[PDB]
Amino acid sequence: DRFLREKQAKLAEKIREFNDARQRGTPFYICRDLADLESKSGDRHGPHIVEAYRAVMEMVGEHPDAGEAPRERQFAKMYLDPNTQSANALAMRKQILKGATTFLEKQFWNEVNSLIAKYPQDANLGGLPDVVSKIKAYIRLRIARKTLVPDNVELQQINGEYVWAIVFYLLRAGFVTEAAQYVNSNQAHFRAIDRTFSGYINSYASSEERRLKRQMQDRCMSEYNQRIRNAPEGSIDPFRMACYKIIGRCDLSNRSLDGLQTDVNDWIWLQFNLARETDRSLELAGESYGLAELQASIREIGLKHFPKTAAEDTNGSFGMFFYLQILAGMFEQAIAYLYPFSYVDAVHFAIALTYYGLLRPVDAASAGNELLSHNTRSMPQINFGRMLGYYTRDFRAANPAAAVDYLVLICLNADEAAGGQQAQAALCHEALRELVLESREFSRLIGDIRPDGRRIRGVIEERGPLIALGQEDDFIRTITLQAASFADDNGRTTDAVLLYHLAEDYDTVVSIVSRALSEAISLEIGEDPMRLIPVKPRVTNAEGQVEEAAPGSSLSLAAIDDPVELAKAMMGMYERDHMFWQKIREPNRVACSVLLQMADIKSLVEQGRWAECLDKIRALDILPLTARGDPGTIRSYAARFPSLAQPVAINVPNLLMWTVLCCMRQRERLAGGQNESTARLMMDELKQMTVDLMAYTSQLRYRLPPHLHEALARAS
Repeated sequence: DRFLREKQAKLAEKIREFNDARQRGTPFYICRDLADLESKSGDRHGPHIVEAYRAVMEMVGEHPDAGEAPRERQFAKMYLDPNTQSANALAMRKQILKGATTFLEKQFWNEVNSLIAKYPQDANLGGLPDVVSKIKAYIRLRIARKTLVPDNVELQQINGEYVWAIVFYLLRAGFVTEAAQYVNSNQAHFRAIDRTFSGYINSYASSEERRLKRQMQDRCMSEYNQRIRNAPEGSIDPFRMACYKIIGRCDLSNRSLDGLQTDVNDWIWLQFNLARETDRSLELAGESYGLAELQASIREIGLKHFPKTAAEDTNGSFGMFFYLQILAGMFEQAIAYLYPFSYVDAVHFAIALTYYGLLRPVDAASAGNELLSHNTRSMPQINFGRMLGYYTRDFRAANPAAAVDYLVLICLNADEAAGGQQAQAALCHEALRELVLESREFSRLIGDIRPDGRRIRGVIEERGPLIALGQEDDFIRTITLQAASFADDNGRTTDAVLLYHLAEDYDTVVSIVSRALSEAISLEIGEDPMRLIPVKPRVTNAEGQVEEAAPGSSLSLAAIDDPVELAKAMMGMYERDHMFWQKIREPNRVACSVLLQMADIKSLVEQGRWAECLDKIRALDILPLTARGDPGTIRSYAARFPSLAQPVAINVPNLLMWTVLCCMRQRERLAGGQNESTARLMMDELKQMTVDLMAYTSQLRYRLPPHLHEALARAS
């Protein structure tokens, strides 16, 4: 019972191809493929679901052999008009009955050819593929097997053939015209036993409503009530008593095939074949049986022969009642009935219906309601988007790439008939908005950066066509920015950097990499190094598998966890590419490059190399090292302190202190290992520097810490 994981993947990868097909515009048949998946799953309750798919296939016009499948949501306007006496409310109910009976007729017709192909020697068939040939043969087998009728009752024969069954089983198999043409081609015979009959069925097959004239219908009701309905038992051909109830819709209250060897699938075919949709603008004298009168019936079958919960049903026969409710168009109550028993299929079934516009979504405002919820007009609704939400929380961590595919399907109700074109699309966009904030998986979701780095397109913008204009850039940046605003304010610089770069605000990225670098150098010597929480990688396999990359293919695989290495990389790309370089403003780009040496300096002192470090500081040109001790040039160097950037200026106190330590240690190191006259002038110059910087910090009494000077002298 752990194929649920196995199955969700099979179903998931199909959503990937499903969504891919809507995107470009390639043809694709969702119910066809979902049914195939469910049939090759081995589910105990499988068949009933495979069948219900085939019903809505016929019900809608999803025919793969014809290549004709409806455009997205072809039925939305037609279904979701609340006015219950409208041209669209009626036109729906009618095609619900047409395609529902069409399948029940096809279902039997498939049961027939199968039975025939079982006895090629006992079902005598000519080379002719006549529809009446196969029914005749089917009727022959049904007697050879002794399953046509209980033996005792009397039938009516012509040429030995039982004519009434040849008509009945023609009506059952969806052939109405061919039954009438059989009555006409044999009018000589039919006139003998029932002359009135040929007039009715000819009126039947001629009307597209499969309904009779008023003289016919009243003449048929009478013919049926008088000498059949209350006549001697067993004397009337049960196929004629049946052919009458079909043709005339007689005894519309008692809809049972009493005389025949019939199964539930026949019982079903009748309850659908007898129903016709009247115009709401009339009083149905006789109480013409319609889709609602049928829907009410099925709703009573469940409370009688079926249970409510997953504990009450242990036989596993919930499949039938779901299939029953699908035929009746009660999609809103069926999917809710099924969700406990197979919460997997209840979704994927709810997916395929919404692609066509049959599932009534809950209006966006009240997303909080439970699964099943009723409208302000007592019309059922399902919380389609939220249903996916809960279903998402089983695989959203290991594979958000799949979760996004499922989550865009909130967009299906972006059609205007749902009442929200922007309103439902907003809840989808809102749903993705809080998905990205939940996970740090910014490398797959929103995108990644090359070494150039042109954006490696992220999934949410690969699936941008579904959400937005098709250019799909207005919403993409909007979620990228706000996500960054919550990474920089949570100090997740590695994230905030990645995001702010994608939104093409490269200057802000520089402000962060520098800030993290200013704090990296501002540390004391030998202290625990600064280390930052790296980014969520893109592709992940620890052992034995390398995918589309090696470490360093992109930053997502770089393992950057040190602000020195981060600032080095960004500035690497930014500097050697002139298109990025020119978008980063002067103070921030230089201020960064300063700290890039400063850290290189702090690492020279951590090492303890004095002469090299002092050349770095000399090249920075921040301090008056080359002053040679004339207060003139030193006063000029101190005047240029304001122009320094914040992330540098704060680390000057450390810089000044480091600079002396190199002048003092190389002065002491000169005393021993080193001619001597030139070593004395250096020794004096190095002592002049420590006295020059002494004055530098002194002029800036206001802009530098109070105790820098006194601690400066102590060590000079």
